[PDB]
Amino acid sequence: GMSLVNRKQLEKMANVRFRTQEDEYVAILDALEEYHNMSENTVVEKYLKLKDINSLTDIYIDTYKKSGRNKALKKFKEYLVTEVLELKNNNLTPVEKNLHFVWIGGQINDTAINYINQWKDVNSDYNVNVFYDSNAFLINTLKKTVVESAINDTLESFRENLNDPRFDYNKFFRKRMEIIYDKQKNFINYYKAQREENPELIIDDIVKTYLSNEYSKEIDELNTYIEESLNKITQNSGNDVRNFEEFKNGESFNLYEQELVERWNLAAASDILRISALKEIGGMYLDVDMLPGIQPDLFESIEKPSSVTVDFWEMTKLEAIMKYKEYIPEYTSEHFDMLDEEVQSSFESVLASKSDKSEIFSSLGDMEASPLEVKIAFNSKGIINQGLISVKDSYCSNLIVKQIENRYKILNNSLNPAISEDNDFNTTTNTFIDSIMAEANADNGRFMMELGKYLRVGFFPDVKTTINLSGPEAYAAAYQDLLMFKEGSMNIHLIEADLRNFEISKTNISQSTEQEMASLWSFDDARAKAQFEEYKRNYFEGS
Amino acid sequence: SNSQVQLVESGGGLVEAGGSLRLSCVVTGSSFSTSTMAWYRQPPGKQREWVASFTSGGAIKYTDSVKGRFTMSRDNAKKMTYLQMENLKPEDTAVYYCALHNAVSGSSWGRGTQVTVSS
Repeated sequence: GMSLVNRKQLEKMANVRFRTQEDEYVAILDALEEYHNMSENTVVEKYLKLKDINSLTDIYIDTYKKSGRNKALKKFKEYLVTEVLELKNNNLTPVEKNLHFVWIGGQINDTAINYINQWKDVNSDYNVNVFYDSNAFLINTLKKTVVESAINDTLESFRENLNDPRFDYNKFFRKRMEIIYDKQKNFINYYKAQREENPELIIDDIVKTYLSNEYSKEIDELNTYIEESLNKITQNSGNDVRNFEEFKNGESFNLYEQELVERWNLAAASDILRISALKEIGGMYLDVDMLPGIQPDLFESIEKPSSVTVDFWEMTKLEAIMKYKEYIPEYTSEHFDMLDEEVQSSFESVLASKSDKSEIFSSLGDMEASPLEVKIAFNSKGIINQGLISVKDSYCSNLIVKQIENRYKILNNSLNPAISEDNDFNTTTNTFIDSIMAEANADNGRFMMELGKYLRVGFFPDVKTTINLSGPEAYAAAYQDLLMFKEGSMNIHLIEADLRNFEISKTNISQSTEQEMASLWSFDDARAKAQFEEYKRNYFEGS
Repeated sequence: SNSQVQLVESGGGLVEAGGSLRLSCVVTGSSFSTSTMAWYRQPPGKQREWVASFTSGGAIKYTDSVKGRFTMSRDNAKKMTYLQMENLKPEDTAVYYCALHNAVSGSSWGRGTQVTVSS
């Protein structure tokens, strides 16, 4: 029977002859009995009761480390976990009909708009938010300007050493960062001084003057870009972060601004915003490179040739749609054009027999989920926060937000003092890592390892800090928090099968899109070497 | 190479040994302020050689044979670079070219300006 054991059942299994019932044991039985009388309570209340039961059980095992009932109580703890999943699957509430996209730090491009429009076209019953920051359209411009200039400065120092094997990609990225870090410090010191002098100044005011003073950019041209950026986003369901009061007043806002203003990491700032948006409003978050799910039975008459993978086939399906329906102009066909004419004709025939977009892409419709959960997309590498589904104020959305805040607290506790010493990049790194390592233990070891690379994020190969800070790891940790009836998990022991309990159905997203499959590029050593080599070729052309 | 960037060098000619000469280069396009500017020269019979560079970060370098004699400058507002040559020697005779170097948007070169030093 799937239902959680009752008091009498627990008494039997946790029975030890000749042992009196301790106060700590009775407490468990009492709470278990209370749980079974809670049929009229809310899901969250039921969960909190289960949490209390687990806590009381842990207190017993810790108090009487030798007790004969520990074996049975450990089995009981397993039953509690199963009950959480049962509670999750059996009590569903409607998901608010909102689609959330995020595009901050610069002008939204046409490709993003075209993808978003696909969702709009088949989900007319959904409100669409494309979150942007009206104060910070120039952050990407700033980063690109600083980085490009730094690349060019660095390569000039390589001029007489191009055949020297010591002047490798490693040296390049190291030397480049010395310059980038110095500029980042210069900028943030300027930002802080400007804010002190005139608190009415917004990010873009300070950035544009900085760009004019430091890199001879024209304020007039930057003003035009801001205007064009604002107009483009507001005409495409723009939702300004600067009007998101709950976000601005919460404990995540300073983390958002840390990433936006100090680190110029738009991906990380997006990570922080998206889950706060989902928590506060409810609905479905999507990356702008996701497309609506294909109708399940659309291509059932076409079977896959043996000379191609599932990933090749999935990409081909979308490319066929875009070739013959032209929903997105300029969509690739490189995978479709590799097929035999017999199957290309098979695609053309199927799609010709279809009239409306609603016959090709499915609609999200009435969705429901547990008040406990956030659902997440999966790819071949595991969970990925490119797709999220949650009811407003779901327990897990709260757990995820808290995971991210706690991770940043650990980071900033060591990072801020390190930075404040006002040394160069390498010295700051060493100070920071030494500080982080002093707080490392068996529980947080792998996490702390990645944290130590924070300042390298986006500028060096083999850096996974973001996923550990604001990305998938924080989500896995929240799921562990839920299933282990705790908060602040650092050591992820959950595996795929555990996480699949929270998966978004494959029918609800097309993940194998042109934009996505191009962004599965991983910045590893090989990629870094190739990038260095491309930079050198461009830079030294002529002689 | 970046086709949207053009460079026009000027100021070359015939000059006496020990004399001074200033070359100029005007640059078009929008990459000047984030690029490195460089001067080169191709002496008769020999391959083109590097002379001087001035990075967008403000670093100046010179080839050894020219140190103490040549002065390179750059002006982001005017999008111009200059090579001031002093105490000119016969071995300085060459076609002098200017280049904008950019790893991101690409590099562009001028067609050069000839300098002949008498002796």
